[PDB]
Amino acid sequence: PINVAIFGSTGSIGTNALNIIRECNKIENVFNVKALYVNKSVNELYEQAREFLPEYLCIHDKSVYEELKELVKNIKDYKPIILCGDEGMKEICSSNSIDKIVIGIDSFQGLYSTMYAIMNNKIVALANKESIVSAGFFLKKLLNIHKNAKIIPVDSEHSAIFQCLDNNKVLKTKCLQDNFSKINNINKIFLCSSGGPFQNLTMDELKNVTSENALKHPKWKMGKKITIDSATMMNKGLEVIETHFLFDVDYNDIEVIVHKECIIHSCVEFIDKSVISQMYYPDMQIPILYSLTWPDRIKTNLKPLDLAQVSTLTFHKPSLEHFPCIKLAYQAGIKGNFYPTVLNASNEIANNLFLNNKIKYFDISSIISQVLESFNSQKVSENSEDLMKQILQIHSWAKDKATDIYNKHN
Amino acid sequence: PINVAIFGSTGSIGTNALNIIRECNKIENVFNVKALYVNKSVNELYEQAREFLPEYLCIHDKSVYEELKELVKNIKDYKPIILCGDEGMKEICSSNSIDKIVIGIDSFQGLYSTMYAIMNNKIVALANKESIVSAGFFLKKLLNIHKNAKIIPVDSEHSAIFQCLDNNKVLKTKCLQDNFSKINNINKIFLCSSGGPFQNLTMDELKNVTSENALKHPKWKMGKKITIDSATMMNKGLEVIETHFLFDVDYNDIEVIVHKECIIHSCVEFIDKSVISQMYYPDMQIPILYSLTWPDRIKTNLKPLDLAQVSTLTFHKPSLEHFPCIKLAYQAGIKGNFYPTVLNASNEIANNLFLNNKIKYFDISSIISQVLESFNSQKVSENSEDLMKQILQIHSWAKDKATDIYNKHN
Ligand SMILES: NC(=O)C1=CN([C@@H]2O[C@H](COP(=O)(O)OP(=O)(O)OC[C@H]3O[C@@H](n4cnc5c(N)ncnc54)[C@H](OP(=O)(O)O)[C@@H]3O)[C@@H](O)[C@H]2O)C=CC1
Ligand SMILES: NC(=O)C1=CN([C@@H]2O[C@H](COP(=O)(O)OP(=O)(O)OC[C@H]3O[C@@H](n4cnc5c(N)ncnc54)[C@H](OP(=O)(O)O)[C@@H]3O)[C@@H](O)[C@H]2O)C=CC1
Ligand SMILES: Cc1ccc([C@H](CCC(=O)N(C)O)P(=O)(O)O)cc1
Ligand SMILES: Cc1ccc([C@H](CCC(=O)N(C)O)P(=O)(O)O)cc1
Ligand SMILES: [Ca+2]
Ligand SMILES: [Ca+2]
Ligand SMILES: [Mg+2]
Ligand SMILES: [Mg+2]
Repeated sequence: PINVAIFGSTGSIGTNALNIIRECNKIENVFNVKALYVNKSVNELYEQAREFLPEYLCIHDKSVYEELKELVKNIKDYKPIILCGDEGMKEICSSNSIDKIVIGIDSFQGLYSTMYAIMNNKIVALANKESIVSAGFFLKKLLNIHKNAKIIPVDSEHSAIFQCLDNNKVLKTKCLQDNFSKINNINKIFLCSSGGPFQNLTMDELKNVTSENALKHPKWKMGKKITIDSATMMNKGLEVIETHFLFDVDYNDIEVIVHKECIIHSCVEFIDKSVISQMYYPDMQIPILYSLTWPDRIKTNLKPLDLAQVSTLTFHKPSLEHFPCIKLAYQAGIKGNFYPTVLNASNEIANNLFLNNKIKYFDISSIISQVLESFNSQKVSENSEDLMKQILQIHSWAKDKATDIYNKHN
Repeated sequence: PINVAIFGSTGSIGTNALNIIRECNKIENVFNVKALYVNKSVNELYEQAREFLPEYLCIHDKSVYEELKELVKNIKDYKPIILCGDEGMKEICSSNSIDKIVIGIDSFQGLYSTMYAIMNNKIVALANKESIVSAGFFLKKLLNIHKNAKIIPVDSEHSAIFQCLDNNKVLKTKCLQDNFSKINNINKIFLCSSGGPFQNLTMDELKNVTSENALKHPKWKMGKKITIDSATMMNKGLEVIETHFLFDVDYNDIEVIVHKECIIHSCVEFIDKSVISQMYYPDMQIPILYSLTWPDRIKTNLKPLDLAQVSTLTFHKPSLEHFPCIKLAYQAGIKGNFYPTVLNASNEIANNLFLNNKIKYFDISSIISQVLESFNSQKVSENSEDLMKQILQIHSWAKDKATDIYNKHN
């Protein structure tokens, strides 16, 4: 049996996680859901609680904590440990019953639980790319300290890459380690992208797109922040750095390819030039499940891929002029040091501003660019604790700086 | 230090084998070509001997044995063991300084060397699908005895599938072994096809197609026999059975897909519905190479795949009315027993008849079908000496039956 905790369970990733767990459990009793953890969504959390009956429930916010104890009372013969805040999260991460944790918390906030889960030697099914981007070499140092802890990528492209690998090679090393790509004989990564909703617009249309146009479409079924990031292709930008860190592939060996059918989720080119790819309908259940079953696979009753019915698959290069966030991400990755933290932090603010119609499309890249130009490289701390503090302060600094730049230009 | 013998060195597979070995050795001096074996192409073999200086040369047609011996004296610093016939082949198969044997010998004939290589516990990089189709159950039995013998598929769709598998599991089993697909979590196989030259033709056009049509318009440079089989899609029919035997996959779990671009060379659907595919330009060098380096990869200077330039990939289901050879293969496969041997044997005749302009395109399938319809199930010999003999008997019966069906009509 596999004991699983779901962090951010009422969000997009967490809901998908619960679905695929539920559907698989109907075939064989594979998973136990031992913990749920959300931020405010007490009601939605309670409904999941009703059905899954986890031993642990937790809400980050204290203000909604009382309400949650009361709702839960309604459920008969169920008496769960009801916790709150960072404290509850640490209690969960350190339970001896929980084996694997799904981190579906959004933004830089997700780093906090990702680190405690590693410190506690857990398998971490990590959806939250903001954490790898902003805290890559820290998480690297944390994995070397806690040798049994593992990060298994849930981000669809990174799961796709991971599936295409020989696990006998993978087991010799692990995600986020130095030399991962050499052990696995990886030569190059094709990073697939939907292209987002703005893929066909001219530069002059781009100047005037609003947040509503970015959120509009039914094909983009995720949280509001990653939706916006898909529209600017900053999401792919962030996934380029995530690839660098998860697999230790050089930036010049990562190629972004727009594939609007979203069947081929990414491809790995090996040193012999043979390329391997993972394909399925655009669905996050596959990558979630794999991270929980890896290095094995289990039966699902998901719709099989009908290749004849999909019929056509297209590939083209993205326009760097229409999507300059991409180039910014490459520049920040290549620069190294804390430039990825700076990139991610300033994006968080520039993203939110566009979402709230406070800035225009091309301002996003304008803002992120000026913050990266302002940053001064710091020597990287040797001890984990000071590196952690260093990242927090640099992330906080960049948000502050983006807020200055924004305010100076409006 | 990989010591490789090349059987069929002068044909299309054998040539591509030497090409990839040549280019790979310019990077890393891995490969020793220890032996070369051909039928009659002595000047072509002499030109190859000179380049690769093998410890053994073997010519099958003994009438040209003196010619070979006398061309070879023109080579400096060279003193090879020069052998001929079956006995020459047997000697090579038993030599300890030979680890891997590439079988690029066409037709049923290739089963002899395949069997002897297995009996000497070699790794057999097998291009000759005819031996798997005629003698699948026997090869299986044989590999169960010579436990260190391995068959690694060289056929590109099968190498593709082989590559898509997770080697952490492949190493725990081997091709042609019970439970291969259970162990590897294989749900189904998408077996890809170029579709041949006749893929757009109506039925009335198909009636009239000739061998000149099939040979000028081919999708890859190959031997005449597979070229013709590609035109009728009997090749794919054969490959459906080769898949069944190599990978222990149920017939109703193998789906033929026409992919005219031939970038995707085949796809494996795993029990979770996730699909993994192998991709490269149309080439045989990689499938060959991988058969020779598995479980490892090595560097090549092959041109890397450029998905963006490729731009479009298409798929569709083949039509069984236009390509009845496919349907006959499933039927032979599903019936089991010696039906696949009959299918292969009668195809060898019909293919050749059409090649030589004696019969029409629908006569190929029509002749094969009658011979299949005529064959009567036999009890399967439980020992290897005998099963081999039984296979030879039926094979030559089916060949003679096909020829009789032709003679009684033209
Ligand atoms: N959604 C997708 O298809 C994909 C998502 N990702 C990544 O996965 C992550 C999650 O994205 P997504 O699911 O879209 O986002 P959502 O906004 O839909 O979900 C975020 C979840 O995190 C919870 N949460 C936020 N802060 C905290 C906290 N402080 N403590 C505990 N829980 C918290 C939210 O709780 P509450 O409901 O109470 O507010 C919610 O359940 C992102 O980092 C994203 O980049 C990556 C690839 C695909
Ligand atoms: N070519 C391709 O891309 C593919 C080929 N295959 C398979 O590979 C096999 C070979 O095909 P291909 O190379 O196209 O065929 P070719 O006709 O080009 O070559 C056959 C080779 O085998 C040699 N040969 C034939 N009979 C004997 C024998 N009695 N003893 C020793 N050598 C012999 C020939 O020698 P000689 O030159 O002296 O006549 C020749 O070198 C076939 O079974 C085919 O199905 C499978 C997938 C792809
Ligand atoms: C259909 C679909 C799949 C993937 C995405 C990507 C965004 C979401 C994501 O990162 N996933 C699913 O991993 P994008 O960055 O390629 O636009 C969008 C839409
Ligand atoms: C480009 C190309 C790929 C595959 C083929 C097949 C025939 C040869 C073959 O089996 N190969 C290359 O594995 P087909 O049966 O699909 O037509 C021809 C041309
Ligand atoms: Ca593999
Ligand atoms: Ca009968
Ligand atoms: Mg993604
Ligand atoms: Mg083939």
